[PDB]
Amino acid sequence: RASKIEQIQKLAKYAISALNYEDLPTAKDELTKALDLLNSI
Amino acid sequence: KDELTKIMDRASKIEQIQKLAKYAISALNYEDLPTAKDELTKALDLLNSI
Amino acid sequence: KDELTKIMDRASKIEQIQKLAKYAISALNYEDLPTAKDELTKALDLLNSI
Amino acid sequence: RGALSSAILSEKPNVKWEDVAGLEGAKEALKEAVILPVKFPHLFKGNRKPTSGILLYGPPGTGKSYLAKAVATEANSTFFSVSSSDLVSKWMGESEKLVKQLFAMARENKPSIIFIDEVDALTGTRGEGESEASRRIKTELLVQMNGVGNDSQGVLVLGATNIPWQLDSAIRRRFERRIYIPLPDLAARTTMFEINVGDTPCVLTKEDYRTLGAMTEGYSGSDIAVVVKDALMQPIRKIQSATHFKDVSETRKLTPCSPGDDGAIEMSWTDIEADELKEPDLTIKDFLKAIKSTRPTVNEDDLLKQEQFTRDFG
Amino acid sequence: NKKLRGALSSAILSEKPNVKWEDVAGLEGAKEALKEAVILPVKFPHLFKGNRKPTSGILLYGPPGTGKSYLAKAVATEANSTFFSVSSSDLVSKWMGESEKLVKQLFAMARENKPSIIFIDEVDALTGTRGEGESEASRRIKTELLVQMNGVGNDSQGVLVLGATNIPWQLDSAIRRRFERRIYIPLPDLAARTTMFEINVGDTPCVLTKEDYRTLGAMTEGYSGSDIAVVVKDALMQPIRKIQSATHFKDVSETRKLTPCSPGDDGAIEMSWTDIEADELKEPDLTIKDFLKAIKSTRPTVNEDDLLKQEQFTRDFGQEGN
Amino acid sequence: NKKLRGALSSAILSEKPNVKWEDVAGLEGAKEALKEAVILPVKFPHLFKGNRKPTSGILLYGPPGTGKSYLAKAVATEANSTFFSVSSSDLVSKWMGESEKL
Amino acid sequence: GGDEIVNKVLGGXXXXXXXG
Ligand SMILES: Nc1ncnc2c1ncn2[C@@H]1O[C@H](COP(=O)(O)OP(=O)(O)O)[C@@H](O)[C@H]1O
Ligand SMILES: Nc1ncnc2c1ncn2[C@@H]1O[C@H](COP(=O)(O)OP(=O)(O)O)[C@@H](O)[C@H]1O
Ligand SMILES: Nc1ncnc2c1ncn2[C@@H]1O[C@H](COP(=O)(O)OP(=O)(O)O)[C@@H](O)[C@H]1O
Ligand code: BEF
Ligand code: BEF
Ligand SMILES: [Mg+2]
Ligand SMILES: [Mg+2]
Ligand SMILES: [Mg+2]
Repeated sequence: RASKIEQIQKLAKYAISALNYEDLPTAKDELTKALDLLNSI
Repeated sequence: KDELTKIMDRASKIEQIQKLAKYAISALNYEDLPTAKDELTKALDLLNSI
Repeated sequence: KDELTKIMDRASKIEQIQKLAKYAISALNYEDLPTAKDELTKALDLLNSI
Repeated sequence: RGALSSAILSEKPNVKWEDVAGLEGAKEALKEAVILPVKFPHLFKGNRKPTSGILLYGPPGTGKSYLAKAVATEANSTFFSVSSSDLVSKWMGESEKLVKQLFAMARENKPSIIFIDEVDALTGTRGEGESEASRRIKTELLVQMNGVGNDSQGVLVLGATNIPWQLDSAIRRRFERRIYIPLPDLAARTTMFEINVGDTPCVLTKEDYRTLGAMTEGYSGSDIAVVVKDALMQPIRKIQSATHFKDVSETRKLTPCSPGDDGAIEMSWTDIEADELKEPDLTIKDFLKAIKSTRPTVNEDDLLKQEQFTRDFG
Repeated sequence: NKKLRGALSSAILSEKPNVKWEDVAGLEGAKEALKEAVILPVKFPHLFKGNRKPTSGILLYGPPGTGKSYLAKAVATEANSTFFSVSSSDLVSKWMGESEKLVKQLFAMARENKPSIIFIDEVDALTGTRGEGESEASRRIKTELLVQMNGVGNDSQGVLVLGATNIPWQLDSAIRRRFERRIYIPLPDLAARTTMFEINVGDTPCVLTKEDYRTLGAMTEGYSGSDIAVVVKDALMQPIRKIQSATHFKDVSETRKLTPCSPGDDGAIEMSWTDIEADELKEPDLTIKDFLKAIKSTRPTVNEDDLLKQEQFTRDFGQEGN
Repeated sequence: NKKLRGALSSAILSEKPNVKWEDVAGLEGAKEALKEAVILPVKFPHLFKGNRKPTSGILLYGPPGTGKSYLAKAVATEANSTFFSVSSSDLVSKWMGESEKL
Repeated sequence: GGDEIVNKVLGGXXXXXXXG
């Protein structure tokens, strides 16, 4: 539960960090692996 | 000027996507799934709008 | 918000009951039975309104 | 006396004539007024007398003290950079003796040049101000600026003022040359960006500098300098956003990349020693972000008051 | 010449007020700008070489009671450098010329003790746009401030001029040109208010949770940081009023740890709290009712017109401080 | 110290202009109130002991030229006490923070 | 002469330097 919610933040961070290179690919993915998981909650 | 409008316009959208993600994170810190599932979304849709 | 309205609303009534009792006491200090028998009452009725 | 050993500078700040972007008329006027009496001394005798008073004004932060630094660099002369701190004392009479010995030392050290920054600190228009420290100092400066026959060869007074309409009319008439320093145009903006970037590696081109100068509409020199400073500081912030470092090519020159790549070594940034961090390169997006961040420091009331002053005393 | 330095040596504080970066709730952009202003040129000196120079002036402005002096305390704590805290009483003198020689000696000491930080609280008192004020003090102090900030033959390199003011529009245009970083410190948002409540409550034993702190931050709509501090102070003083204006105590669970309760219980001893000696004291714990009463009692201070003036100043010449 | 007392010593009048209570016509209540509030604590100080205190300020208002300054002259005549006649020119000064000290 | 002390006046400010 708590670990799962944290793993979203961990993702959404990487995603942010990724845009800092304009890397849309990584972003659109991590921002997604994250969202799906917030629905898995 | 127009090429500048283009790079700044996309740069602005990217900043907004990152802002929404930061807000989403901040939201989970209260377990507020509602806000989260929304901002993490308004953000994603926008990364596709890019 | 609504649970807050509930706890604050009852807390507010309790404050008013205590105020009326304090006024009643203050009144007897002049032997004013009239005021007293009234405030001590407006108060009691309200503790039943709780 | 010996307390005037701080008014002269011996540092000579390296600001050449090419560093001053734009201001061609002011640059050539200062150039002839500091060079031609030293270059051709036979040209100035009798009727064709050199310029003895130069005044610079305009919006705040346009290049007045920068032009003074350029004159102090490429003048080869004694620079007297003194202000109102070294002219007023606690006693009476010493405030006049300071200006007297200042002009005496400037005449003894010919050829010299006196630069008074913010000359409105000495000209309070003597409405109801301090008498012994305002009016006597103003009359002493008026009778020591009478070197149209005394100091024909030697000293030259300067002036830099942000608010020139609050100035004494006597010293305004004594300053014969009053040059208006305006906001820089597009070519001056582009060469100012080229100077402020300098030897820093970049991918910016002449078209990129031209569209940067077209984006900076109404900006000033200090605003251009702090925009260049923000664009220089942006790769340090990108290194501070440490995620998925990646080595490029000598002796482990690391560089952060996008999250998810080939060889994305996920580590920190403070664990690596110095002189092996290949920093990212200057794009145009960090410059546009610095433009969106930094605001112009000048307003429209100062511009219309400057226009009124130059149309009243051009 | 030495009496000026002896008078100015009282402006270098050595008390070190323990305010860390985790004590400040919010203001991440202002904290990052202050970090890249002071922490970087002393920790990593191999980056600021050549045409790259650090910041040489930061103007903090906003509504009254938002945390400008708190960020100044945090910079003075975590700077590990010389901190100059001057004001209008340390520069204006009775004599003539001393009012500028003090500023010259202050900037000389700041350049002699580099890296040093000059913090001038309420810069609007010294810089009054030199249009109508007192001729001598206004003109001489403003021109000497400009000359000591950049000038020509000074070369202020390594010093930082911090400034905190509530009136940013009444500054001189040349002073606004000197301050190259206009950072707007706004009223705190919801997450900043919840973290400020979590900081200000501290290690006091309470039944409050994260949802309770979230509801408190949602309740405080438009409050400032000092207002959050005083409602925390009122809610913390509320058990003292509970132990004062109540009778019929009761020993709970320890050398008579007695607690005020309702009149009539298992041992409702009717006595006074003044007769009770120390260390047999079990005060009632904090709830959400005490903080709700503190919110209902204490009113916000900042109006809704100064916010419009600060918003106009941001849209004119200002950045954002998040 | 000496400057303020030297400037305020001129406010005390010692000429004692002879205007008696019979030189004012009418104003019976004002005459009685001023008479008690200036005469009784000076003449019989044992009547005001503890709970009873005299009047500590009297305002005499009305139309201009009705005998207000004449009544003040009568009080200054038969007061048998120190009379301070101040005005705007004796309190207001040119310097900053000098009128309050005066 | 001696020192020159700056004072303050009121208008409706200035520096009336009354020395010693
Ligand atoms: N003509 C110019 N060429 C290059 N930089 C300039 C020019 N004008 C202004 N600047 C920039 O703006 C600053 C303003 O000049 P400075 O001498 O510091 O102050 P001021 O113009 O107010 O006397 C310069 O130091 C420089 O950073
Ligand atoms: N943003 C904030 N973060 C943490 N504490 C704050 C904040 N704002 C206010 N406070 C608290 O309230 C007090 C008032 O803030 P303060 O630094 O005095 O503001 P100012 O600069 O307006 O004088 C602080 O000393 C601190 O105890
Ligand atoms: N009731 C009165 N008895 C005697 N004289 C009076 C009376 N009322 C007015 N006067 C005369 O009128 C003049 C006005 O007195 P004054 O009190 O100075 O007026 P005001 O103070 O209103 O200017 C005095 O010179 C006084 O002689
Ligand atoms: F125009 Be600058 F500030 F001298
Ligand atoms: F009251 Be604070 F200095 F904004
Ligand atoms: Mg200048
Ligand atoms: Mg403050
Ligand atoms: Mg009268």
